[PDB]
Amino acid sequence: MRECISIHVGQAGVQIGNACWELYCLEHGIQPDGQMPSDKTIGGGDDSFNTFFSETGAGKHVPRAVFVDLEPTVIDEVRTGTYRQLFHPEQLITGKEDAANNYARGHYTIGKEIIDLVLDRIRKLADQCTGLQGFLVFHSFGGGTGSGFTSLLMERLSVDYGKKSKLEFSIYPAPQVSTAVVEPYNSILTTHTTLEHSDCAFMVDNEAIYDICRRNLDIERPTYTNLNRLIGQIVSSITASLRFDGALNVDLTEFQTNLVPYPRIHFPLATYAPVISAEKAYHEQLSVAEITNACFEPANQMVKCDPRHGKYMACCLLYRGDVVPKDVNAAIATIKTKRTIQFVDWCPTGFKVGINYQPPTVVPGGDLAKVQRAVCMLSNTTAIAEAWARLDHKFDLMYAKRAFVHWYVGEGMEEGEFSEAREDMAALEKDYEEVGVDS
Amino acid sequence: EDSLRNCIDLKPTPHRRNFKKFMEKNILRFFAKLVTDKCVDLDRMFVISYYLGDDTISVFEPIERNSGIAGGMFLKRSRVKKPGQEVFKSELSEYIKAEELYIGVTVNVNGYLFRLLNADEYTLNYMEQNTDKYPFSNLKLALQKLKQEEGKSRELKQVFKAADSKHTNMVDYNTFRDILMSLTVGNLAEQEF
Amino acid sequence: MREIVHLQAGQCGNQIGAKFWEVISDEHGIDPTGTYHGDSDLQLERINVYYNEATGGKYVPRAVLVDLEPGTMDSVRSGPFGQIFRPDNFVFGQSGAGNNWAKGHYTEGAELVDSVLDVVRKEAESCDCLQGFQLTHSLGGGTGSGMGTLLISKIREEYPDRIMNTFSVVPSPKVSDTVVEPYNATLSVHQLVENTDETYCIDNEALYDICFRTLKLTTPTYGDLNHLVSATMSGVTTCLRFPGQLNADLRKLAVNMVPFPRLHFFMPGFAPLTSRGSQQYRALTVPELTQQMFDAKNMMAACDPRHGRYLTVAAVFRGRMSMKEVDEQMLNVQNKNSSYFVEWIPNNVKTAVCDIPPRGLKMSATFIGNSTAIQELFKRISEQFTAMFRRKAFLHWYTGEGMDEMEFTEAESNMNDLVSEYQQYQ
Amino acid sequence: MREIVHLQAGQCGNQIGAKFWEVISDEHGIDPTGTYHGDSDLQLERINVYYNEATGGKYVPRAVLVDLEPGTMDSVRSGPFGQIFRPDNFVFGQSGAGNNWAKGHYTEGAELVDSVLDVVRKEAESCDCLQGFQLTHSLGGGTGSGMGTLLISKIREEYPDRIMNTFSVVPSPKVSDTVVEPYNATLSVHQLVENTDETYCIDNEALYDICFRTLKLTTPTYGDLNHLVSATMSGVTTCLRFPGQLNADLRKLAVNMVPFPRLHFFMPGFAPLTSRGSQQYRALTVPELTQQMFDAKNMMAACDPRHGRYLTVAAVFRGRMSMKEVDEQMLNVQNKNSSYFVEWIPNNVKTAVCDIPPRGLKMSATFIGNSTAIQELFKRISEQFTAMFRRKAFLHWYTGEGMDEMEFTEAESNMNDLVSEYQQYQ
Amino acid sequence: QQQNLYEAVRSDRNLYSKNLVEAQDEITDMKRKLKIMIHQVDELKEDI
Amino acid sequence: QQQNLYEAVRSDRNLYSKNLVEAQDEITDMKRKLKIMIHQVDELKEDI
Ligand SMILES: Nc1nc2c(ncn2[C@@H]2O[C@H](COP(=O)(O)OP(=O)(O)OP(=O)(O)O)[C@@H](O)[C@H]2O)c(=O)[nH]1
Ligand SMILES: Nc1nc2c(ncn2[C@@H]2O[C@H](COP(=O)(O)OP(=O)(O)O)[C@@H](O)[C@H]2O)c(=O)[nH]1
Ligand SMILES: Nc1nc2c(ncn2[C@@H]2O[C@H](COP(=O)(O)OP(=O)(O)O)[C@@H](O)[C@H]2O)c(=O)[nH]1
Ligand SMILES: [Mg+2]
Repeated sequence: MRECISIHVGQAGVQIGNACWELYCLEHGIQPDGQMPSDKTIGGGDDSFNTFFSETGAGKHVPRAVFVDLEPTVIDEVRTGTYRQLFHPEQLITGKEDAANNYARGHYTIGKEIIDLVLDRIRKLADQCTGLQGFLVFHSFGGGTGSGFTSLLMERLSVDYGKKSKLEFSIYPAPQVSTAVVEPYNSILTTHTTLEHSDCAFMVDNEAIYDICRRNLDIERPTYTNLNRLIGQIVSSITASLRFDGALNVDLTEFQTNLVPYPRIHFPLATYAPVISAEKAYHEQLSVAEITNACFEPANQMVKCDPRHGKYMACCLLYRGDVVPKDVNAAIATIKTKRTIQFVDWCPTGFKVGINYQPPTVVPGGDLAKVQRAVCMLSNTTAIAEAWARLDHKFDLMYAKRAFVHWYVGEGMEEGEFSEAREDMAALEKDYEEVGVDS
Repeated sequence: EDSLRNCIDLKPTPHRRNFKKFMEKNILRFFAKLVTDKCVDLDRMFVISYYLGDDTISVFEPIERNSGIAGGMFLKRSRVKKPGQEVFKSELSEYIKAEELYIGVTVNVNGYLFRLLNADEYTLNYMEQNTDKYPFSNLKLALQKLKQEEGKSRELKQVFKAADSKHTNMVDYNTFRDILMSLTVGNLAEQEF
Repeated sequence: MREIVHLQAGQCGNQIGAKFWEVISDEHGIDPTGTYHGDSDLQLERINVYYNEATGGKYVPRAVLVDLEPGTMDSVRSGPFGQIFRPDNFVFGQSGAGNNWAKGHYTEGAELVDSVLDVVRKEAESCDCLQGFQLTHSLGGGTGSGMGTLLISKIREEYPDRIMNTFSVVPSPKVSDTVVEPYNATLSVHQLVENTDETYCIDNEALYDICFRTLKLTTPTYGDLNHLVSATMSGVTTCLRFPGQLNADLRKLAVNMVPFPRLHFFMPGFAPLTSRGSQQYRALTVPELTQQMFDAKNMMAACDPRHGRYLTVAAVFRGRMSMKEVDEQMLNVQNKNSSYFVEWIPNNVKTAVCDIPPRGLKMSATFIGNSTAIQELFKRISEQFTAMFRRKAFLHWYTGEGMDEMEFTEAESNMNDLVSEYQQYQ
Repeated sequence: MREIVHLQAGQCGNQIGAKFWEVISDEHGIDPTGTYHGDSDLQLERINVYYNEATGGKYVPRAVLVDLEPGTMDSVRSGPFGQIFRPDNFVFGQSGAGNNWAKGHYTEGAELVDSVLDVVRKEAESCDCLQGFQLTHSLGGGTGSGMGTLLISKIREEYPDRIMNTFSVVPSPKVSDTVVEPYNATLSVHQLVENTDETYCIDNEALYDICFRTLKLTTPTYGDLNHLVSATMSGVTTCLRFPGQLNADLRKLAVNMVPFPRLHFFMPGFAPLTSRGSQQYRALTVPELTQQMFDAKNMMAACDPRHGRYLTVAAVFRGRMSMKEVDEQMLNVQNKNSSYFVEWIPNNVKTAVCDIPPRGLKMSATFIGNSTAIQELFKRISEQFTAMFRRKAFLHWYTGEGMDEMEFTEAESNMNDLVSEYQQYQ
Repeated sequence: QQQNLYEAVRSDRNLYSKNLVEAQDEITDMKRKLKIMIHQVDELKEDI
Repeated sequence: QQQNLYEAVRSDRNLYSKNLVEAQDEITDMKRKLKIMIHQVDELKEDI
């Protein structure tokens, strides 16, 4: 009766979606073939797979997501790898020529020829499900497909389905390192679409994942194949209350109203804790207070900002595991006592909790330990304006010499969108400072 | 188990669950049917799952075509109390159905009688591999229960040969049932069978 | 006979009504099968008050089970007592509200209200002499507060000469489990004070105070919290179901507790709460019961009666006893606490006794009391609303669904006029 | 009938009271489970004085158990008679007082007395007719001397028309187990002399001397010294809970032994004391008891009574026994030791006779006595205080918690007035 | 310190108010006794 | 604010104690009146 649909865009999206769906296989016990194991001859244990996996009369479970990318090379590893029989032959959309780190190639010239093919399967996955909350978007700012094609996908989806929910997990550019050069162009020019054609948008920074995975899990030199496990661990704790039973359930509609106070303010921030190794797990006791303190600690913060310099507007607790509600209230009443953490004076109740019973599972070869309880943050704070300020300063000095303009003008779009995208943000940063100003 | 601590200690301490048992522990699945008086609406096949972690039983019924009832789930990861009553003022800790489930054992769950009829292949592999807990899966004891009647073992050969009319090694499960109950020993349980 | 119709809306209402329909099934001797398994015969003389009779000697609860998301309906039907509730009594929606009063009251709740009327009007007309209604909901939720307030206004327009009592879940000062609950609750109490006869304010944090301090338990799950709520729910209609020396209905308690149509907010309590180690050493005696009544620790609302003062007090007693120390000790606490009672009305305290105590107990008693100290609850949500509304916070979820800003100002103005006349009787 | 509230503070008060609640449980025939297993019915007619009735026949002791360090209450529950104490009567803090009167009175023992006062007041209203208070502590410590004198102050200002019977274990010079206790002794007798009506001084050197020469035991552990103290604890009030021919309560002892509002410091005794190897060769007679009550060897305070003069003496007898032998020998000891009693008051001796002797004995006699030889008990503390305050040592622990140095001068001034009045009237 | 002093003084104030009520009750009861024996005065005047 | 509350409560406690003292003084005064008219009762009984 409940279903969820995920749309993963770009090379970032198709690579985090592989680790996202292998965990979904392991929570419901789905083998890479696509069924219950043949050792178990009677099944249908609980209809928690109905929201993530389809049902066929032969006993096969098919996922309810779609993968889109303009690069065929990273897509066909799913066709070649272990999970070839599990994923549908149609649910993985393949391009022919990549956008090549550009916005106009992904938007106006190549994004048009495949925007109708995906929408057919989006409609096909929409009438399968009786009840749909909305769509999850796993896209990247720096990618050509994740910027250009997404800036037409969210626009067309908003008129394809009016009041449907729209959640985004965006791979935000890191403030120090980057794999490209023209990523401020790819980041700014897609913000004009996403500020009006999205409901909620969590940001993920890779270099903050780099330090967190290094200093906490005691694993030096990580790889993307384990970062996507961490991001895939975040996605399961959000949708845990939908699938699994809990003391009180949080919907996909519950936190989209409790983290977005203004239509121009829809940028929360994610944080996961505890993140410890197997060797560190058994020495340290893991209390509810000791896992909620690291969440509010800016050292464990997953986007490279500081709430000490900023101020929160809203937060969201995702408690999953062996947790009782008594010390949850003792923890959050203790959080309200420290004056180092500062809230705004107009949102005196900034808490929403969600309780799930089943502790998180672990994967063979993964980095995280077998843990009994965990908590995920979805907090909205104004410290992102610190990150936006240093992103536009780089954008303004890069545009002052009119570099890389010929890569965009000759593709078909006009040069007036460059000035508008800089100005529309400048009003948005003015909106960011005005909500932070108290009475 | 939360309120033991008031007399264990003057100041209570949180109850400590079995970290060891949660750490090593898969799911033991049994086929069951409902047993009451003769009613035509109740011919429903359920599946019982013992989780082996927190010692917990969950019963579910798969959705069946053109049936008048559609019950997706019967119990939600909750422990089962045996029908022995004695609910209040019980000095000992309460009794809970442990993991002792054979084929043919009628289990009384929540007042509803459930007859166990079949086990999953993983469950039967568990039965034959772990036998110190379950003496009903011993092949040696199963054949020792048959060795007590060696006087009729000669006649049993002609009894089998009467069924073997086409000179094959080929007999039915229902036939192999009815000779082993026509022995009328009464000691051949369904699990041993 | 006077039969009670139960209303059960929302996820929070479902989790407390599942426990409510468990203890009176336990008390009346109802097994999870649906039959009766008990010893005496006076448990069956008045069983139609909560149970409808059918073939095979079976009883189903006289309740309607209402929600907008269907996730918790599989939760209710698969619980310990999930096969006694009628399958046709479940009304469910598809698109959940998600902590928004506006969607629950104007857009999402506008269609399911007609279908659940057809359930309740079919059920209510089948009663011989219906006593009244009772309700369980939460103010912080989209379904129980958004659409349950529509049900409150609608069945009041359809059944005028009746009684309806609500076990409302007010927010807590620190435990608060929403960011937008002043928008969810202040407009609910605007629609509540006009169309309600009795209101029991049940707070979560007070239950956490009881279980940690009075009962000395360390892991209070919601199943442990909902028993305390369900204890006082069954504890108010005891004399309705069983004979005694002086019976009392919900109508008889209402006419003694509310003197005016806008003073109908109570503050419940329960006496026999004792910790396990202290169970064997405490003498269960009538002065001991009334000693634990008027203590501010015992109360189920997040208010202090020392800061305010009482107006009316109700006591409903269970168990065969003498009426002497119920009569004598309430006069003593009336005389000792001369400053904690109003002076413009005498004999503020109402007595009710019942013969049968609950299972595993000898004597029990229930506190129902109107007080001015609940203004502290309303003023606390007043300053949270005032410090949020002035800068148009969280407003596009509310002004984008039809209702205008004059509704918000009248939601304040009705509430400030309500606490204005709360001050005057103090 | 006439209930006595027992208060226990400090580690010394907790150990003695744990022995005290053991002897009277044996006297009344109460097993450690909580029931009653005796032969005579006279142990049940007067049972409400020391024990409270609970449902199921279980008897619980009316006592309050207070200490900041929770170390000793683990041993109390682990003792032989520890199951009977109520867990609601176990009130404790978090950190010890650290042998400081400042932390025990004004910083750490200043917020726990709110919790102590509510248990005491709750048990006070549970009694039918309250008779008074008895309390045990130590003056040479931080918790017992600090909160004990604090609780004496707070109860006296709330219950004026009652009595206080303090059993204080005063320090000894050679058995000095602390180096700072001259400060705590002087600063507690200031609060003792103004808010107590009857104070019993107990010493350790006197008890070690008795167990060597009279009882002849070579291993006198604390489990034996507390037994000697607990005998006088149960023998002072044996005419309040047993029949006799000349009954006397604690108020009759107060008006027969306290002539002046400041001369109320006593010296206890108990004298059917024999060794195990000399039981066969002694005649248990009234002359032999009378002989050994009055010698200096049997006093439980480190003072020689022959260096001063008695003012008042009271003796409480137990057993089926005559009266002429009592009246002649109490007259004989006054006539023979005429120089040992003051000549300005006649009939210094008060006699009380009971019916029931304790278990495993034939007759008993409890000695209490006011004397002017307590001058030597307080002169040593004077010289210790003056030589120690002269260089202002051990003082930063006291001035770092709120008290000025002037209170030390006032404590010496009060005590110098107390040794002035005894020497004037000698 | 101010809160402790305020609570203690408030408790003493409530005790004083209760004692004032008790004094009023004694006044009423023994006023009734006074009226009774005033009627006795009138009766003995009629006796004279 | 706590100082103001404590001083107001102290003034109220002093007022209540003063009223109790006044009530006890009235008690003693018409005790004296009661004993005086009791002596009067004795005098006219002697007359009778
Ligand atoms: N965290 C994380 N980031 C990734 C991952 N894969 C790619 N990225 C991000 O993606 C950025 C590169 O852009 P791509 O996603 O490869 O480009 P694209 O979306 O395929 O668009 P085109 O290259 O034009 O086809 C890098 O800077 C990474 O930060 C991943 O597996 N995990
Ligand atoms: N006392 C109590 N409160 C509960 C329980 N379950 C949920 N709540 C409260 O209900 C609130 C959430 O209500 P919600 O589910 O949104 O209501 P709905 O949307 O109308 O179904 C939370 O703040 C909880 O504190 C329960 O079992 N007992
Ligand atoms: N005779 C006797 N003296 C004791 C006993 N327990 C403690 N004391 C005395 O108590 C003194 C120490 O007091 P202390 O425990 O420090 O007091 P507190 O810190 O205020 O609790 C020592 O000098 C001991 O002689 C006992 O069982 N018998
Ligand atoms: Mg690509």
